[PDB]
Amino acid sequence: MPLHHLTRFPRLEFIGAPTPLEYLPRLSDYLGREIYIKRDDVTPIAMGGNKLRKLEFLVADALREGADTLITAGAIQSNHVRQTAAVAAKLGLHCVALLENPIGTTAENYLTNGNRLLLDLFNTQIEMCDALTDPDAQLQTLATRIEAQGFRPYVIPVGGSSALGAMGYVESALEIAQQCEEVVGLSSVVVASGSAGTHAGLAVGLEHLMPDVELIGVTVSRSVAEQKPKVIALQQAIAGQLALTATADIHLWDDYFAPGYGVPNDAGMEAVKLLASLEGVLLDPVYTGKAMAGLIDGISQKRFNDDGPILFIHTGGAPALFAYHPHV
Amino acid sequence: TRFPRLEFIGAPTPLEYLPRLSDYLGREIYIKRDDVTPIAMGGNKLRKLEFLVADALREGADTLITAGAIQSNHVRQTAAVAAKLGLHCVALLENPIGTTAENYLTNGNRLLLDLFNTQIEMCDALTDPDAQLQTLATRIEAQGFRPYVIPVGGSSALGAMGYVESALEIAQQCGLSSVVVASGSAGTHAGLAVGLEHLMPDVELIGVTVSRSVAEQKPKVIALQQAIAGQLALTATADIHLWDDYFAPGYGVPNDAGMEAVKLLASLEGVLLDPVYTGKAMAGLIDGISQKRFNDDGPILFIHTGGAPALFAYHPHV
Ligand SMILES: [Cl-]
Repeated sequence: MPLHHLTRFPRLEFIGAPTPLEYLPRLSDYLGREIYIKRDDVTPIAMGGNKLRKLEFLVADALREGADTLITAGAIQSNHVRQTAAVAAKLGLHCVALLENPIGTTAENYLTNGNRLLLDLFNTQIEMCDALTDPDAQLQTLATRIEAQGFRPYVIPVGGSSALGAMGYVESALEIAQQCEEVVGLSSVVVASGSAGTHAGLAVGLEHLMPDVELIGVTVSRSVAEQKPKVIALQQAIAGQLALTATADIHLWDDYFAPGYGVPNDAGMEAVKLLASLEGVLLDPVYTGKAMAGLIDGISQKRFNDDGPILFIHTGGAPALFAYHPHV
Repeated sequence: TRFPRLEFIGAPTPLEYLPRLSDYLGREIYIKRDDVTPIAMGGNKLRKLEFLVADALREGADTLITAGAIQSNHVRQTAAVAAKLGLHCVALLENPIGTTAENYLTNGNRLLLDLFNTQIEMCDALTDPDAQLQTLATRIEAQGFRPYVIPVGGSSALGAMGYVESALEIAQQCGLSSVVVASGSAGTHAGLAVGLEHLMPDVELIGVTVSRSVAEQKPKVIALQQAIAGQLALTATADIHLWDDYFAPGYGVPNDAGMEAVKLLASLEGVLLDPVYTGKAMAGLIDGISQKRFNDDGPILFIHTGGAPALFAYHPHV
């Protein structure tokens, strides 16, 4: 009932059915606590991912605006850029990508394999830059040039994280609440917290459908201090677009991303190895592996509110496994 | 329905209209998205494993053994399933193409095998898969384990039941004139053969071969077709159609027509095919239009059997 204004936003149909919400009996056995998993990694478009949920709203907005070109930005190994390019091809829209090498690697699989390989399969126009120091400003300059060629560009921010994009995860929260109804009482939810639209959309939805559930974001690029205002700003903007208040505090753990965004760490790689070997589930070195490492240590250090069921949001990211191998 | 089966997929996989590709080819093309399954990046082999692994549990196995190329999709899917169910996995692998390219040897499906904690046994060649798997099962059994052997490509009568099931989904989900599928170890072809004869008999089913000529491959598809039919107490009289022009110079080697099929589907539809199987099968479908090989001019159904992780293994070359 309280999420009905969500209906007013046009959206494309990229996913179809709700994504699986599954129990992880072997991980749970190992961790000594019930772990469930929301499989947003399993979507029908170009190897899937959370970003596709945001693109349903973003691209429908682009179509409504008469745009014929999608322009966005990210790392060379961005999942968002890859999903945006797959969607662009499918719809006969052009796609322009402003890419950066965030970790300064020269490893060939990072530079040419994984998500970056797929971009060429999608005929993505690639614009390289030294660094995304000011993505909104750099994306505009790029739009101006694209426009001078006669294209009608729609600019999507980094990670698809705008209030509109984040509606996709307000929607995901609705699925989660329905799937858990009379099946399991969730105590905590864990998701990776990057550009912040996924966290923020979950925050609004869960506040209204599942107010007792504790939502934890595991940062993948930022400290709590840098990250929290970004999540909050989106949270509030989302709530307003829906004519809702959002009074929930935002929780973030920043202990699991060192040495930095896009750099693998030992605990993140152990997390990937653990989910693959115990559950046949594929995480990634950049996002989900670090988030899972966060979940695992949280159980270990008693960081959660209690001993009840945890839901891990699988946001995707697996194509990056191939780019990060063998190293850097 | 007599055969016990594990639920790895659940919902029917999507069946879609490809309007951009259709527009380009001047023909109606549909796709069966069996590449979209929830387990370890998906694929057709998963449909087979629903039956083979159910069979394995019934016999109280604790270890699954199968064989394939280093970049085998089946082995990767078997290993993920094994990991999920708490079974050991032993894989017999060969290098079918004599490559030393780092990505073929260590990336793609092969990388996933390590993540899934697969035990790896290398052999010069899978000249006698049935017998080599048998030897492996013995040495594994003599170590205190209880092995269950899964054939190459998961292709046996039991395995192929997975594709009688897909045929039902196709029937439910569908003026279809033709169906195109890659024909390798043959369980998929033969499973769709049985299911489609009994549900869509007017539909022409074409297997595009990926490893063999029509002469070498037809008996394999037939043997399996007849076996599947017997097990379901049916008779299958429909003949097997195969095109073998699209796989040169051999199994697991990409060709230009297949790679350009991957490019066309990526750029037109945002769909990802692979260099070994579906790309080649799609090139056959396209050339089937070019040379008017199909029975008529009506809608074509392409079966996306999967294979995409091999894109990362085959890049940049060899
Ligand atoms: Cl334990």
